Amino acid sequence: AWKTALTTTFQELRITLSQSSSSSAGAREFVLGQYAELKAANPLLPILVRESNAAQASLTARYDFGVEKKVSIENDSASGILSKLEGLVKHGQSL
Amino acid sequence: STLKPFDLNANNAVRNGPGGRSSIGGVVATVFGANGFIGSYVVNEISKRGNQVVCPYRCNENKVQPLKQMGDLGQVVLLPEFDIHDDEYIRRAISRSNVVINCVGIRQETKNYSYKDVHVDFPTRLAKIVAESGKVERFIQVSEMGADVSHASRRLQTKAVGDEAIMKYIPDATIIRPGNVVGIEDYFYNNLIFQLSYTIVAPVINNGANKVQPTYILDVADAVVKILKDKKTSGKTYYLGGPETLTMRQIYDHLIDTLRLSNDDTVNLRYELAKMLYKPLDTLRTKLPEFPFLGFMMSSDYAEEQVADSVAPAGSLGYKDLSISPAKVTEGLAIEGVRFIRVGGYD
Amino acid sequence: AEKNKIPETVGGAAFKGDLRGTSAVGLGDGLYSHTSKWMQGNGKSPMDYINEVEPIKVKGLVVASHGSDDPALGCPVEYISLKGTSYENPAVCKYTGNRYYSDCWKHG
Amino acid sequence: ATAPQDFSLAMKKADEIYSGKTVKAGDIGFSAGVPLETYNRKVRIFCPAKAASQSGLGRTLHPSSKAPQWKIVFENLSKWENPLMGWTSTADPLENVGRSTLLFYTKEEAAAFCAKHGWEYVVDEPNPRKHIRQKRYLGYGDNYSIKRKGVPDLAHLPSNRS
Amino acid sequence: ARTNPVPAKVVYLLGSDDFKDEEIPADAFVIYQGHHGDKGAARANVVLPGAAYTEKASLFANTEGRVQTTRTAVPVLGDAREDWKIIRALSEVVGQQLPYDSQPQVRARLAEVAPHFAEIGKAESALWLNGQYFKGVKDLVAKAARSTASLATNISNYYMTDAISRASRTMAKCTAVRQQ
Amino acid sequence: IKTSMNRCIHCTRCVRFTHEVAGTSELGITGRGRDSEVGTYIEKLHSSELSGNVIDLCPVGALLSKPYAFTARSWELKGTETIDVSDALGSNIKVDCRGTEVMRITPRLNDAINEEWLSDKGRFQYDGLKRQRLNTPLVKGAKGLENATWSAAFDAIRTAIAGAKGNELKAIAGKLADAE
Amino acid sequence: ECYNPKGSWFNPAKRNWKKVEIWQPPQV
Ligand SMILES: NC(=O)C1=CN([C@@H]2O[C@H](COP(=O)(O)OP(=O)(O)OC[C@H]3O[C@@H](n4cnc5c(N)ncnc54)[C@H](OP(=O)(O)O)[C@@H]3O)[C@@H](O)[C@H]2O)C=CC1
Ligand code: SF4
Ligand SMILES: [Zn+2]
Repeated sequence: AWKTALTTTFQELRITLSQSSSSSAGAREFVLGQYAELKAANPLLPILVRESNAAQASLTARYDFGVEKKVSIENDSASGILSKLEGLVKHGQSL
Repeated sequence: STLKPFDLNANNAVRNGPGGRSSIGGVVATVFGANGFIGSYVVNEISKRGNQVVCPYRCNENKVQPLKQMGDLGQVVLLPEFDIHDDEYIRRAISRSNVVINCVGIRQETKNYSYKDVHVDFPTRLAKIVAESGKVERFIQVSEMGADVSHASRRLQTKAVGDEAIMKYIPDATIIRPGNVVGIEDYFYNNLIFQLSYTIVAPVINNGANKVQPTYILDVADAVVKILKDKKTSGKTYYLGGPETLTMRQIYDHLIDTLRLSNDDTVNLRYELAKMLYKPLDTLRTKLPEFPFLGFMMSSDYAEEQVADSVAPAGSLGYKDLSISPAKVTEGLAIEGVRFIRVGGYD
Repeated sequence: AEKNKIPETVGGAAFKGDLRGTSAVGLGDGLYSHTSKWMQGNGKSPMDYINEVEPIKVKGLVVASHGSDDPALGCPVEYISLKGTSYENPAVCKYTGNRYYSDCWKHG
Repeated sequence: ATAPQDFSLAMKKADEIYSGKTVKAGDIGFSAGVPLETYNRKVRIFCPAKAASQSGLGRTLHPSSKAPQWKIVFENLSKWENPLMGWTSTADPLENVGRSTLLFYTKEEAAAFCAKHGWEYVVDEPNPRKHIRQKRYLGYGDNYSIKRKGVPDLAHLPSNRS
Repeated sequence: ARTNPVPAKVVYLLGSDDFKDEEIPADAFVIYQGHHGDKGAARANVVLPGAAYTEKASLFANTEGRVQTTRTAVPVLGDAREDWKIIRALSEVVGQQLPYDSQPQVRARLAEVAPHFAEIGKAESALWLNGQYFKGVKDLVAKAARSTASLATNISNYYMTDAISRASRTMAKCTAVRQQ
Repeated sequence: IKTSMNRCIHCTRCVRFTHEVAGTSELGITGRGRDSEVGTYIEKLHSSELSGNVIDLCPVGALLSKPYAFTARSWELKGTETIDVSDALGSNIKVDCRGTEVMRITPRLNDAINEEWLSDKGRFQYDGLKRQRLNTPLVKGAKGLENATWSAAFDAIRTAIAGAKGNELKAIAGKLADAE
Repeated sequence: ECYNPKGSWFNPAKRNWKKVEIWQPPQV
């Protein structure tokens, strides 16, 4: 449903996370479980997963004309990550 | 403040450095009349910013001594033998130059050179020689404010005719038209002081009614730099008058005040009398060499130019277009030179 | 042409087809020869002088080169191999530029 | 690494006996009296690496080295050529001061100096040098080991051939 | 861009002298930003001079991804500028001003886009996500066809591979020596 | 490679490098006793792209750099530690400069990436940094590309971008473009 | 007026001691 609509809404999606951290455990679960499904729904959409040891987990969406919205995903379960991405899609609809 | 480039083609390549003496500016200049009062300051401004100035001068090593200090090694080039009638020398002088400034002028006539030669023939000949080259990008000619074709004085009339000839040959030339320039080596305040102090009586043409707009030498020198830093100025005549318009009587009175002269030594030598006293003495001048005793003041041309108002026309370009605020010539640093003479606590 | 040519060595003290060690002096002015960079005239260059001097025959497979005749008034003592040297292809003293050749290696 | 056992002994001892009073960062720079735009320049605190031409370890941070090896260097600025003589001209007052004279034993010393004057600094640690030979040529004996071509096959022996 | 190819009307070359000729529609307005004059500069309506790796303090990522930085060994030549400053000045001119106005701010933007760029000199490990990616691109990998080409290097001549090497006289001599 | 074998102390660093590391196995000590000599017995040219490293490995200047020949002395050069953009290895290098000119490039120690070795392209491509350089902004006219100021070039780029819209604007990055 | 540096105005072929060759744009 809404997973199909990321391409239409987002120009790119960035998932920043820490390689080994307690705060980024939920982000790691999200990326190692739902990234394949999100890519399957949106093949041509660039979903960039970038990681560093001291990196702070976040979910950033770039809309048309360079408008970027960053959502912190720290200490949030994988389901909450999915909800936050849905909220990002709704915000993109508002634009 | 941000340094503005000299708007010359391919300057961006050659220019390098902070803009000081040792920096490289992409301006090679042939300033005719460099050893003069106006020319020396223009040479100083151009050379101060790291540019190279070629200074053609009539053989006189002591007169061109200050120009030696003006620039770093190899920047101020002094060419020894300058003649206004020699084409080949003029071509050699402007060979490497991309800007040419003409400050060559005579206040009075002599036997060797008349007004028509210096103020008309030389500008036309130099204009043709500059036009044939093509490397020269900017041309600046310095003239009086009161110069007009319909002027009684021969000097101010010949100057305007020469300016028109320059405009004909080079359409993109800029005609700088400053007023009576005040400076340490000026011929305005210095001659007025010498008149007040070492002359039996100070003759004033009419009652000093004639209005003038004197300007400080540094302002004109900066105005030259602002002309060269903008290409949009090309083809336009700028009347660089001073901040304040003053009658000649006010300037005489204020000189008497600053010097603290005992009383007023000025007399009323009204017009129609100077036109009879100096009229033969002009013919005397044209047949005799340069003599210090009589000059400039003691001529019919000076009386004719002191019966008119040498003020800027209302619609005209000036210092405001160049974003310069002229300094007052009756107060401040401009007047220090006359101040050193006497201020009433002095001697 | 010289603007796109590879700097090369004639080969008197070097080989015919080697690169020439070059700095960037004169690159803006447009000079690409060693002598042009420092001499602006049309006179005879010191390289022209050294070329005019002819190779000298010596006996043995090594020659001691002091540059000048007196050892302490010239270049440091140098020992140059004369093996595989002939008049057309002489050995060279690096300090002085003198050329030497010997026939001893050919068992003569 | 043992000890210099020379004037450096008294040098270090003068260091440990005495100390400097703490001041707020940048306050000394005003006392210095130099133009304040000097401290707008950025600082790199680094130790030079070894030149590839030479095999000496003196210039490196090595236990052999007993000299200050950490430099404060300023960023490179514009340089041009003299129009008359082609000399290299500059307007940078701090061109050679840091390389020539600002030498420190330890990175914290240079950082303290920079913070005291108010210079912003970035410290770059040298790439670690470990003197570990590879397993193939760990020793001189390894040069002539059976590793080169394997143990000699004895199928060429006349008894084995026949 | 991939879904609906659009003939480019303005092409910006950021040091690209190795572009395929079909990349520019031959009626496009080409802006070349770079430090050597080569195939890119010849086909440019506007050429913007930029500094080289020896003249700028810039970030590069290795094949292992370790972020390393250059220093300004020699000053910039003529009226050339640092490339990011050129792009930001152009952004102000065109009416879309970019937030950064200093090199550390640019580095902070790089840290935001990719956190490892903050860790200069250190290689950051990568989570093994390659299998999930190929599970994601199932239809596309099926879409990809077979080509009559054999796996081989694209480097014809090693000494000349970029604009700097092509300008080098020494590399040309090395290439001539190999080709004789 | 320039040769002065008279200066050669008979270490075996060049032979050991050519055999173990470079692997072309071209150099050896031919002879016995004092007349023992180092080099190819035949007239051969060193073929490895790691050939420059023997010059650094040579302790006594018998092997020297022909491009960097008689041009400068060591004390005259200011060294700045930077990285090589020749390839994606990011070899750590030290660029030695006199004034505004880069005089030579030599490797630095980084066991992580380049142990202490540098490829010939990276070592000797500084020559092409003095040639075919772009110094000033150029804007095309009927007379070709011509000198322009930064403002005029930006104005032309603005007039060009105004026409294009969306994917009509296209960017191609080069081999040597940096992250910023 | 016999000896002057090569960068002098008097020198027949005046020298700008630039150490970099500049790209010349193609004609037309
Ligand atoms: N009050 C002022 O100063 C004002 C001046 N001007 C104009 O600016 C110009 C110069 O101003 P100023 O410098 O005061 O005048 P100067 O006489 O002080 O400078 C004149 C220059 O021209 C040279 N010169 C004069 N005649 C000849 C000639 N026949 N052949 C060669 N060179 C010659 C002089 O050299 P030498 O010394 O060898 O004669 C001198 O260098 C004049 O045209 C003047 O009208 C404009 C506004 C006001
Ligand atoms: S490395 Fe140098 S000194 Fe050693 S054998 Fe080779 S050429 Fe001779
Ligand atoms: Zn000798």
